[PDB]
Amino acid sequence: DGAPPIMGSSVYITVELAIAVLAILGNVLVCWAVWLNSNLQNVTNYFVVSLAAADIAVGVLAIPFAITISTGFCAACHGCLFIACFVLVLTQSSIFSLLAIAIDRYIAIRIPLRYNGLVTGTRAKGIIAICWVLSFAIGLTPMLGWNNCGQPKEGKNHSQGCGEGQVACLFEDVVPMNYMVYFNFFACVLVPLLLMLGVYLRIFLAARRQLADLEDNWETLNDNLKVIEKADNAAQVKDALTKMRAAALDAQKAPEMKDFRHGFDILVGQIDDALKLANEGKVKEAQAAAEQLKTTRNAYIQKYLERARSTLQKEVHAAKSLAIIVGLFALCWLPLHIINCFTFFCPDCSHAPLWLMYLAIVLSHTNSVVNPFIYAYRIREFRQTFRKIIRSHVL
Ligand SMILES: CC(C)CCC[C@@H](C)[C@H]1CC[C@H]2[C@@H]3CC=C4C[C@@H](O)CC[C@]4(C)[C@H]3CC[C@]12C
Ligand SMILES: CC(C)CCC[C@@H](C)[C@H]1CC[C@H]2[C@@H]3CC=C4C[C@@H](O)CC[C@]4(C)[C@H]3CC[C@]12C
Ligand SMILES: CC(C)CCC[C@@H](C)[C@H]1CC[C@H]2[C@@H]3CC=C4C[C@@H](O)CC[C@]4(C)[C@H]3CC[C@]12C
Ligand SMILES: Nc1nc(NCCc2ccc(O)cc2)nc2nc(-c3ccco3)nn12
Ligand SMILES: CCCCCCCC/C=C\CCCCCCCC(=O)O
Ligand code: NA
Repeated sequence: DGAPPIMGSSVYITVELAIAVLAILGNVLVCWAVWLNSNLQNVTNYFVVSLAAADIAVGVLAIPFAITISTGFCAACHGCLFIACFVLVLTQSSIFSLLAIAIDRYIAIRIPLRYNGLVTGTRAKGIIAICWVLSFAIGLTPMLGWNNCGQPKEGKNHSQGCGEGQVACLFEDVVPMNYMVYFNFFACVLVPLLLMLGVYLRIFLAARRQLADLEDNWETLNDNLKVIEKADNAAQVKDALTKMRAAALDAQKAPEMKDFRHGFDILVGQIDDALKLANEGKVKEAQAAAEQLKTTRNAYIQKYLERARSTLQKEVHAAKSLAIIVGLFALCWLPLHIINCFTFFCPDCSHAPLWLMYLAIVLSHTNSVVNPFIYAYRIREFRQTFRKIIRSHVL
């Protein structure tokens, strides 16, 4: 007896098809938006588009393949392997795109002046092509001989009635678990995820150190103004102006930049005017001259400190958005990997039940639906472009 298998299969297939439709629709929308809007055509979003292409291919190809292999149909073993492993190509391509995005944002916050000369569209396109080639080689490695085709399940193959040279096409009968655990999970998934975690950690540390340095230079300017006003001797005035001058040149280092220089030029020239007074022992004139710095601070320096701060806060917010993507990739794929570790490392354990295997498979596929929602909720330029596309070409 036992419940007819087609009842549970019907539920699984219906859910897979629902996921495939949403993965295609949302990720086509991502690609459309980048095509339409020049503000979205930058190197970072070339990797976003490559990631969306991989998720479109989950809906078009990997989900029909997953449905097919759930039936255990008879197949030539290398044809079976291709249908079993193709999803691993798409998932490896996703990992490479996620890693490139993290490195791109790290270069941008670490050496922003070098960024545009280093990271070009032409170089990004070459990197994307190479990553797709490597993804095929990695995900299809079982087809090169690391497979169980040489040790068929003869009982399964006779009970299904397969012909000569065919196997019953079931994932765990043809793909070796040592490949899935040691090669795919540990080396190809978990090591890159840990690398991505460390890169994001370095991004947030760099932003936090730059904001701290901004504030230090700002407090150094103001505190030394108070010292000069509180002073009663040329050397104390002289000392405070010298410290004020270094903070000013440090801040200057940390079209639009023409007004920026004029502000700091008035500032540094005023410090030098006051210093020259100080070296001659004119303390009250040095204090008077040093009081002019306050209108320069209010007219130029505070305004540029604010823009620097808000630019850094935007980069932090944008890096947090992109890291949520990495975290949802991990949440959707880790259950399947962890089940494989139990299967492989605990021969004394009963195998995870079939309903749980298929739930983990469906969860991994749902990852191909979620990124368009994160872009819509977290990134204004995507949200506004989505809204324009839907209102114009669907309404
Ligand atoms: C969408 C288009 C462009 C690409 C799709 C190509 C797919 C559908 C083709 C390419 C290779 C094909 C497989 C190659 C060999 C076999 C072994 C045979 O015993 C069963 C069919 C099977 C498993 C084929 C199924 C269909 C297949 C997966
Ligand atoms: C990243 C987070 C969400 C991972 C979620 C943890 C999941 C994948 C873990 C938690 C408890 C685990 C199960 C607990 C014990 C068993 C019984 C054993 O005979 C087969 C594996 C099986 C069935 C485990 C499968 C994996 C499992 C379900
Ligand atoms: C979450 C990331 C960062 C680390 C990944 C944790 C993985 C590798 C850990 C978490 C829980 C672990 C499992 C917990 C218990 C068992 C049963 C034991 O008889 C064999 C090892 C096995 C099956 C472990 C394998 C490794 C394991 C799956
Ligand atoms: N273990 C596993 N099984 C399957 N499908 C087979 C589910 C199953 C397992 C046992 C059985 O007797 C009948 C069916 N797909 C799978 N995909 C993956 C995978 C992809 C990426 C990481 O793990 N692991 N994986
Ligand atoms: C964007 C461009 C993507 C094109 C990449 C294609 C390159 C494929 C490279 C290596 C794939 C190796 C898989 C081996 C095929 C086995 C065939 C067989 O033995 O039947
Ligand atoms: Na993906």
